[PDB]
Amino acid sequence: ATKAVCVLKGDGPVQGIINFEQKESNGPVKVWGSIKGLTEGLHGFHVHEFGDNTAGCTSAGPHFNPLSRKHGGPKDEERHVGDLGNVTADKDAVADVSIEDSVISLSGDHCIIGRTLVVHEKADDLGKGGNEESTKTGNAGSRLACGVIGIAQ
Amino acid sequence: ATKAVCVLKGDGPVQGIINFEQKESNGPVKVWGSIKGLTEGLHGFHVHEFGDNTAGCTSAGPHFNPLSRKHGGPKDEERHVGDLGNVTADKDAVADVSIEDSVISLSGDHCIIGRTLVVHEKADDLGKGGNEESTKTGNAGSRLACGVIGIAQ
Repeated sequence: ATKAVCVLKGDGPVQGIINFEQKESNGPVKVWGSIKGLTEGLHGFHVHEFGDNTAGCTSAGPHFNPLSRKHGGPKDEERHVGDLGNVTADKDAVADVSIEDSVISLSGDHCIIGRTLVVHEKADDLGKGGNEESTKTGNAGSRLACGVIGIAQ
Repeated sequence: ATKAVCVLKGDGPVQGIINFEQKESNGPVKVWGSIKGLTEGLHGFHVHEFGDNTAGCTSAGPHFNPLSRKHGGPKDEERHVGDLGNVTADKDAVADVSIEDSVISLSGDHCIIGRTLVVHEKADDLGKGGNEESTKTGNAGSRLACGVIGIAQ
């Protein structure tokens, strides 16, 4: 019955709080929060490898992928453990997040504690942008805000 | 051969970067970094329970103590897993940290990843302070800066 949390922060107006809960071992992780300061639309929403924030979101590393799969979307079999796809900002720059992934984990093989959550500038083509990059980051662009995923009460 | 890192930040001028390395499982954790913005002198230096930073350093919780023991110094048998004692700011407000604890861990029973590192306003009486509070928090005072301990490369 583990829970985690993450405070997203960046140079920009982008900022938010995201919550993680995984009622059962191995079970799904419910992900929910709110983010403001985003352009209206879709933004790449990924768990990168390191909880390193010494050089800002830059130092977070690549998508978190214990598995050396290519990029992809949440529902894709070939995907990074950390591709949570995209989040949607309404007309008031507010993305209201409610996700439920079964690849990520708050414990065990794909534990994401101590790692960084990043919301990207533009959307994640899920690997359908027709160029090498689309198969790497799904062409997400600059990292607007991040935060180390820490253990909540 | 696991490594971790933490970026300390607070409302004040206090800020810094702290590094964790634990070459062997169960082995000691080498702790080192620099902190600036501190009054010259000694400051309480503790790992608190939660990587929750939603309400700033406030939301970090109590000293991290899986043990349910009494507060104390790093060199005590009776101490919290997270009492790293104190750090020392020179005449230029710079504390240069080099510690080596064997109670904390980057893996296993006393894992501290996903948790918050806090440097306090005043010093940690080490329990030798004369009042119950001394033996709850070594009377450290307001929390000047913190950061969730994340996984480094």
